[PDB]
Amino acid sequence: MKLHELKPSEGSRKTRNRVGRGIGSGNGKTAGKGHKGQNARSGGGVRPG
Amino acid sequence: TTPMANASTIERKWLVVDAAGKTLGRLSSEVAAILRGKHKPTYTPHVDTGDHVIIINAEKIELTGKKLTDKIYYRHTQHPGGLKSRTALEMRTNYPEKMLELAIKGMLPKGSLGRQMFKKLNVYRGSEHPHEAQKPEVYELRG
Amino acid sequence: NRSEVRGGGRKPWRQKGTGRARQGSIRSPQWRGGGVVFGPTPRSYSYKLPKKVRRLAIKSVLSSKVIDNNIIVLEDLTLDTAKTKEMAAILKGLSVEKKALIVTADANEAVALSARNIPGVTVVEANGINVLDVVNHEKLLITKAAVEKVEEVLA
Amino acid sequence: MYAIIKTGGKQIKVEEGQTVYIEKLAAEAGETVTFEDVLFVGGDNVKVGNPTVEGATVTAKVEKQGRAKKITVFRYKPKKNVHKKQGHRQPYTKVTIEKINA
Amino acid sequence: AVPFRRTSKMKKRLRRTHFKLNVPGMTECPSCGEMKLSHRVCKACGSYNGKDI
Amino acid sequence: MQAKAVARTVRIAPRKARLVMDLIRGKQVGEAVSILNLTPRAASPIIEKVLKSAIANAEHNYEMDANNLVISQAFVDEGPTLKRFRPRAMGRASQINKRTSHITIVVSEK
Amino acid sequence: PRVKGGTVTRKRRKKVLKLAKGYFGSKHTLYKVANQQVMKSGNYAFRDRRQKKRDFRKLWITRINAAARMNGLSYSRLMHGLKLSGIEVNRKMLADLAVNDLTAFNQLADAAKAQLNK
RNA sequence: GACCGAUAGUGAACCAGUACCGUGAGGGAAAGGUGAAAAGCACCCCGGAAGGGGAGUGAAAGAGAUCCUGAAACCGUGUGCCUACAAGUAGUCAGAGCCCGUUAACGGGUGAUGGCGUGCCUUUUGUAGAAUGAACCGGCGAGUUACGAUCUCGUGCAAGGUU
RNA sequence: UAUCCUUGGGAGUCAGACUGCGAGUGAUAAGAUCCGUAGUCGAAAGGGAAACAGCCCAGACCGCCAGCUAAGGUCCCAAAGU
RNA sequence: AACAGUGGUAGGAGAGCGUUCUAAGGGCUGUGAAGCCAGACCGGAAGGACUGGUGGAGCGCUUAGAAGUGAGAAUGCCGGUA
Ligand SMILES: [K+]
Ligand SMILES: [K+]
Ligand SMILES: [K+]
Ligand SMILES: [K+]
Ligand SMILES: [K+]
Ligand SMILES: [K+]
Ligand SMILES: [K+]
Ligand SMILES: [K+]
Ligand SMILES: [K+]
Ligand SMILES: [Mg+2]
Ligand SMILES: [Mg+2]
Ligand SMILES: [Mg+2]
Ligand SMILES: [Mg+2]
Ligand SMILES: [Mg+2]
Ligand SMILES: [Mg+2]
Ligand SMILES: [Mg+2]
Ligand SMILES: [Mg+2]
Ligand SMILES: [Mg+2]
Ligand SMILES: [Mg+2]
Ligand SMILES: [Mg+2]
Ligand SMILES: [Mg+2]
Ligand SMILES: [Mg+2]
Ligand SMILES: [Mg+2]
Ligand SMILES: [Mg+2]
Ligand SMILES: [Mg+2]
Ligand SMILES: [Mg+2]
Ligand SMILES: [Mg+2]
Ligand SMILES: [Mg+2]
Ligand SMILES: [Mg+2]
Ligand SMILES: [Mg+2]
Ligand SMILES: [Mg+2]
Ligand SMILES: [Mg+2]
Ligand SMILES: [Mg+2]
Ligand SMILES: [Mg+2]
Ligand SMILES: [Mg+2]
Ligand SMILES: [Mg+2]
Ligand SMILES: [Mg+2]
Ligand SMILES: [Mg+2]
Ligand SMILES: [Mg+2]
Ligand SMILES: [Mg+2]
Ligand SMILES: [Mg+2]
Ligand SMILES: [Mg+2]
Ligand SMILES: [Mg+2]
Ligand SMILES: [Mg+2]
Ligand SMILES: [Mg+2]
Ligand SMILES: [Mg+2]
Ligand SMILES: [Mg+2]
Ligand SMILES: [Mg+2]
Ligand SMILES: [Mg+2]
Ligand SMILES: [Zn+2]
Repeated sequence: MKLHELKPSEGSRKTRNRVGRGIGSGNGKTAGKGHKGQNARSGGGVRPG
Repeated sequence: TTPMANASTIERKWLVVDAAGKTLGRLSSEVAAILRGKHKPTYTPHVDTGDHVIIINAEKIELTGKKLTDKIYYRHTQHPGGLKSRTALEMRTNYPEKMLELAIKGMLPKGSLGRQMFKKLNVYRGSEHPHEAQKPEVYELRG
Repeated sequence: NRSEVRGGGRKPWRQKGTGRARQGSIRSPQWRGGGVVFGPTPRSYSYKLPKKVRRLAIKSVLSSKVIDNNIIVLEDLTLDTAKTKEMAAILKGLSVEKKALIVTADANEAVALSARNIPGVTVVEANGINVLDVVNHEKLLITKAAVEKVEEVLA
Repeated sequence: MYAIIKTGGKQIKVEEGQTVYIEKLAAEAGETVTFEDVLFVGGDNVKVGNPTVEGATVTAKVEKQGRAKKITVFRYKPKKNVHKKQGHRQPYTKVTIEKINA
Repeated sequence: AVPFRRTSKMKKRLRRTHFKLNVPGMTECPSCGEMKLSHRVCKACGSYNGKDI
Repeated sequence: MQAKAVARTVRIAPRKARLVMDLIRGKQVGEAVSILNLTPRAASPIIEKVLKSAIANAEHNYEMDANNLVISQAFVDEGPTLKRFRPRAMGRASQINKRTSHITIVVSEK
Repeated sequence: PRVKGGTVTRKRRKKVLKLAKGYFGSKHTLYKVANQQVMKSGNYAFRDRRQKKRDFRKLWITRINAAARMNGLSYSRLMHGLKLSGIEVNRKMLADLAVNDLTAFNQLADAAKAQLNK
């Protein structure tokens, strides 16, 4: 192998999803959280169970 | 490729229409079309391709039904309670040229070009007109 | 972050009535000179592959050097005087133009000193061989003693 | 003399020597194309097709295979975060009309 | 009462059509030849109506 | 040939200088000096000195006849603003822009 | 590592402003309003590429109707007669003849009249 | 140092816990860049000066002192096209006329006139909305990291795997 | 005709609206309210109903200065029958 | 090739663009780097070149890696200017 021609195994690495980076991505604005309520808030949602 | 008439290309005839015994609206609709140039195959929407129209015997225009008594020409002076009215009989007797002009103006396009198209209309009460110099042809309404 | 920035204790102005946007601290992140939201924090990037994967990696790159014909096995590498001119002459003698990893069995002082100043020439013991050094240097110059010492561990 | 021919799902009035842009034909620059469907021939000997003029052809030399000036198709819906940008360059064949064979 | 909308550059410029100085009501002094205001003493030479003031 | 003069960062508001400049732009330099002399405005003496400086540059540097000169360009650009504050009622301050002007005249031979 | 805002923002906004050249006042000058107008222009251009096909057909029909009536036919009857005769010359071409070669148009109108008078 | 690079990085790259604010505890800024070298513009000219035009220095002075670069808003000067009968979310499509001539393209600028057309965002059953937000421009400004859990995918080994 | 089921990963939603039809509440009032049922809007641009989320017609990958139709229209504004 | 499909909010899934830094390889640059300004060029989009001007010393490209990675709205913060 060469350091200038490195290649990962196919399906070993994916690009991370970055929310709140514009409408084209499909996670713009509300960042996949929908509208309002406890689940859309920072630190939101109820405890497990 | 579709040709477009322009100020250079356009050539306007002068037409005389006799209003005597003609129904106001039926005459008006045909004249409005001639002023717009709808009868010309060089008709172009954004320029005035139409012909000049002289109307004579405007006082002899006819109205069906009881429209002489019952058709009312309203206008408002933009002052409070400033709605004025004249009957069609009053219009035909005293303001026959305005009556035809009002009918035709309402049938022309609205906007700058429509206002320009109206300038080629010339309406006269009696039989005579002063446009001998323009050499006007008689135009019979198709109807 | 907003906690670690100097000052910023008080509410800049009252909640209501001023006509300004409500603000809680002069060091809130939207403020110039305010705290950073997230951003870098000290952390390690290290992780360990399974030992068998580590062995397969080193054997893979060593076996790759044999395929490419970038393996120069030496009978011995004994520089008498620790002199860079001599090491440079030996590398010219072996047609080693570009980078090279020299691999001795034990810690050879004279070889290590002589090669130290030549760009792109690293010296390691047999135990100090590693994937990145092997892959980064074109030629691999191993002594016979070192090959035996590598084969002791890996095989 | 002129002819009305059908090509590219459209009709074009052509004279001899005229350069015309039409929808992309499967041909190369230099090649001779023939237009079979001639709906009408004008000038002196007027021929009216039904639908086509029987035996009439128009031949033409292919000047260029190109793509037209770019259209940026941009569409959005107010208040719904729906934007859609799409470039378009429509292929054409530029032909010079050689001979109307009425 | 406050501006409901800001005034455009155009409208500001249209308003300033008449906000303009006039050229002084000036004539050549018959004594010294400098320009003076008509019906005023010439500041340069101090003359008015062919008389030193 | 052209001769230029500039008065940079003169303490007069650009709008006020431009009123007077509009009177002299295009004019023959003799006529311009007369207009400025008889225009009762704060900008007049300032603009006069720039005009006379440009005329002197034309004579001395470029060897141009002063009687044949015309104002070919004349304009006021904005200089840097001196920011001040006026105490208003109720303990409020309101900004005062003490504006400056760069005043350019270019004279050329007719 | 820190990524500064850098040049990407200026480059993107400037392209929008160049698309807004010729727009009135602040619409060619300020990014926010230029952006809105370029977006609106997209919606309008898409709509009007469709309306263009309607407007030209409307224009050709008007011209064919005028020429037809010079030959003593309405547009309605002319097109019926052309359809019965199997003439497939489209409205663009018929309107082209109506303006450019009216004698050729009249032959097609005569062909239509022949079918109608059957 | 796969840390920052002057709105960042310390509050503080600079005479900063200063200036300034507060009776006090206390709060707490802004502000980096001439040039390789001062060679920091002798001298002449307008001006009281400021400032400028030459001249000289310099590779460069449109590097001449908050003096590298020098965006945008914003303010001006000049003028190619249009504009004083017009009803305008300002564009878009159609389109003469006039003026140009390119990354040479079924080109560029302008736009008489015609058709169509109630900004953007947020929030809503529904907003051109007479609901909300933004004066404008620029910069900065929001799902991160650690350690656990789980699933998918990948790789090694496999009834073993792993420290 | 090409859906359906199971298991596992990830959601969002829990203010609905009008229209037709079947009911309640109301006064067999409400652009009212509350259910059932179908549609459209929501999340759907295009044509028609002057304008007009919810009606009528119809689902916009993109280009064309081709053609045929839908609702609705064909004296003039305004395309097509005085 | 043929056949079929391609409106879309919340939202799921995929493929990409660009930014800073690092590694390796290979380059550019005082015969003018980045930045900036202009243009009638190119790509399905994000975007990318080319030419000229300014600028006066740095910077691409390829493959992989890592993120302070993309702004038009927060009565956002700071500055400038209306
Ligand atoms: K989600
Ligand atoms: K600070
Ligand atoms: K201008
Ligand atoms: K228009
Ligand atoms: K309110
Ligand atoms: K119902
Ligand atoms: K450059
Ligand atoms: K972030
Ligand atoms: K803001
Ligand atoms: Mg979505
Ligand atoms: Mg948004
Ligand atoms: Mg929200
Ligand atoms: Mg809710
Ligand atoms: Mg929710
Ligand atoms: Mg604190
Ligand atoms: Mg900080
Ligand atoms: Mg007081
Ligand atoms: Mg950095
Ligand atoms: Mg930014
Ligand atoms: Mg159609
Ligand atoms: Mg800086
Ligand atoms: Mg700081
Ligand atoms: Mg004190
Ligand atoms: Mg410079
Ligand atoms: Mg330098
Ligand atoms: Mg500078
Ligand atoms: Mg006028
Ligand atoms: Mg009038
Ligand atoms: Mg409500
Ligand atoms: Mg309003
Ligand atoms: Mg609210
Ligand atoms: Mg507001
Ligand atoms: Mg802003
Ligand atoms: Mg319900
Ligand atoms: Mg209800
Ligand atoms: Mg049921
Ligand atoms: Mg909703
Ligand atoms: Mg649906
Ligand atoms: Mg509709
Ligand atoms: Mg409508
Ligand atoms: Mg809506
Ligand atoms: Mg039909
Ligand atoms: Mg009609
Ligand atoms: Mg879809
Ligand atoms: Mg579809
Ligand atoms: Mg997703
Ligand atoms: Mg950089
Ligand atoms: Mg360049
Ligand atoms: Mg960021
Ligand atoms: Zn005197």
